[PDB]
Amino acid sequence: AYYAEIMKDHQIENKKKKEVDQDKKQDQSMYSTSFKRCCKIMERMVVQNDQ
Amino acid sequence: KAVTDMDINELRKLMIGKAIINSSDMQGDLLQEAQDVIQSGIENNSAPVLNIEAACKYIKENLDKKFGPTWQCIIGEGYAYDVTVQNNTLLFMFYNGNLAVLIFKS
Amino acid sequence: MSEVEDTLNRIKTHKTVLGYLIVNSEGGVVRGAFKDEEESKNIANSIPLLTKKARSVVRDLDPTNDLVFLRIQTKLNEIMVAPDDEFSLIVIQTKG
Amino acid sequence: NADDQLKQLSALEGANGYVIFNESGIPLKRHEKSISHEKAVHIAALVSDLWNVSKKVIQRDLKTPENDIEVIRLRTKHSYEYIITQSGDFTMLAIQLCGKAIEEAKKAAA
Amino acid sequence: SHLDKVQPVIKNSDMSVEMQKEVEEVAKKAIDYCNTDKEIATFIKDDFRSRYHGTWHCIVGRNFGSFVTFERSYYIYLYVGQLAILLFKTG
Amino acid sequence: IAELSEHSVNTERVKTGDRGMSHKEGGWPGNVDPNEAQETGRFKKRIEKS
Amino acid sequence: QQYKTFMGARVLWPPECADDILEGAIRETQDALKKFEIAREGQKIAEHLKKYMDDHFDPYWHVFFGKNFGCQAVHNKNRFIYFYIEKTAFLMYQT
Amino acid sequence: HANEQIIDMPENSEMKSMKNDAFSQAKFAVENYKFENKISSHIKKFFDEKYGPNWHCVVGKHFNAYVSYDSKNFIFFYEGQLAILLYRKG
Repeated sequence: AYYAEIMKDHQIENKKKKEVDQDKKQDQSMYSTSFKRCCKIMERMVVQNDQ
Repeated sequence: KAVTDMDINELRKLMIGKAIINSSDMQGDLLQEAQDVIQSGIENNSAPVLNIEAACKYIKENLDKKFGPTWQCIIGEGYAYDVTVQNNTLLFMFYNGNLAVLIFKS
Repeated sequence: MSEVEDTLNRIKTHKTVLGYLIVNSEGGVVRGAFKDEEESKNIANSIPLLTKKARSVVRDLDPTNDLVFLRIQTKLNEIMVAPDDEFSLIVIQTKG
Repeated sequence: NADDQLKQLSALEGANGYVIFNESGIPLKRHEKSISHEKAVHIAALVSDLWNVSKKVIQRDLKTPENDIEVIRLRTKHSYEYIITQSGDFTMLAIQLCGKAIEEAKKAAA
Repeated sequence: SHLDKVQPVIKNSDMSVEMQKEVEEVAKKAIDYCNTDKEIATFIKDDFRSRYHGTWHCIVGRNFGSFVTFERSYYIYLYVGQLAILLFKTG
Repeated sequence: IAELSEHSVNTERVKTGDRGMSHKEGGWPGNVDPNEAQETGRFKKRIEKS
Repeated sequence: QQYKTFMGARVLWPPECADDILEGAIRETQDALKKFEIAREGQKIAEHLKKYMDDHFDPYWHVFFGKNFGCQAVHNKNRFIYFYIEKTAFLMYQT
Repeated sequence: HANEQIIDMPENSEMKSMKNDAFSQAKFAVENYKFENKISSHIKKFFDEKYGPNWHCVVGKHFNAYVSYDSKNFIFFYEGQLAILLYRKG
């Protein structure tokens, strides 16, 4: 909350990443760029445990 | 610079006299009265180190004389509560950094 | 795309992995690839509360620093979770 | 003898801090670099809850009888890594960094 | 054996020894039943409201402080690990 | 007219104690004081004795 | 100030009212309250009691029951009844 | 905030002095004395002095009441949180 009021105070470089997302309802919803990182990290860490 | 330069330890240090309201079940005019009294109240008896008992001795007595007889006020770093209150008798405003102020009238 | 939907298929096919389950930010099942449904329903409800509770732990100590990856390790199983704001990926890998 | 391990833990590459807890919640021993008693009381309340919650949930809400948690590894932004183990009654929370953050910490020291 | 470990401690208990003993069990039962702190507060109030009637207010957390107006001989303040179960009835 | 007499009756107001307690400190035992350094320092030395 | 328990009710022990008018009164309230509840439809049960007093005893009874109130009233010799039941306190005085 | 009152006072024939002194006294009586019984002792004593005896008043935060009164002497108003009731009979 406190941080939200500081951004309002100082509107200098307003936070991007606008909520357009992927959407499409069904048949591959988002599953795309922040989540890709989480998928890639998960793969490696699954391998790590077996190796 | 701006938000990127600003770290938590810089943000807290930069500004202590900021004010931020979360909830507000109480009426618009009665908040203006209480908000001024609690801010001035805590800073007075903040002392060398913040006496959390001392803060809520002052706020309790002030809000008993100002409005009604059975007024209950608790402040803390962090906590969970469920509290049955009368209609338009409750304000929840936290002070900057690590101070959460719940005031209500039972 | 082949790239998310293939990597997710690859980690499932990978040996000694019980199943990968995507949780929605509102504690909902997007994809759930376990054997028995009771486990998948149980994992769908229980684990995303642990990750939110475990997010508040790292957050209290430093409210700039957010959870990137949580790994619990049980006696028989491991439980690995990669949380994001839109979705959370969960896996159960048996220890070698 | 029981102090030398605290000295042995800072010696491991990446290790910033450690904090040990009783079954109670009191911190037994902490590092001097991580805050003493102030943070050690704070960091106990979170992990003791996080542990007892997770300990509980795996035995009930996963419906797996006899499967107690051994380790918890909270990996974060920057390069922090909060490792929680349990030997007998007592528990502890080590904090390591990575090559990038270790190098940053060595440059800050320099 | 976790019930022997927690060993709930009672700093301030302005209440009869019989009613105090009941709070210890409920306090232990609340924590091992509940998944988060918000649920602990809710379980305590609801359990006491059923046993003894009226208007309870329950607060629990890591670090807080408490000046309050309560029904005399209905106020207990117990801390367990790092959780301070504070319940008080008002008229 | 019937001879009148006045009697006042008020409903028993439940007694309202006021008390102010901080929980900023961590969870110790009772016998041990959290502020006092001695009390804590000994209790830590009692745990390390296994 | 010293209360007392008689006929399953908590009355001011020095019974201001005559002990016949008091006994019949308390018993009617307990048999009224067994039907209508104070919490829901609390206005009705007062008006039932008020009319009952005027029938069996002298007229112009005033009836006042609440969980919390405080009154000083002028009444006739031996025509003042003040009793608690569970938590609710029932006042009434003839004029 | 006194949303619903019941005013059954004379008003006509300059008897507004006997309605206005209900709202006026109540405010002065409540803030000073701060005790439910002692309010009902103050308001009654005043209204007896000015407009002759046989007034009964009952002051409570929460109460039920059905009563007989003298037509155009009964007023029921909320002074702040508190709920004051006064009326003549006899």
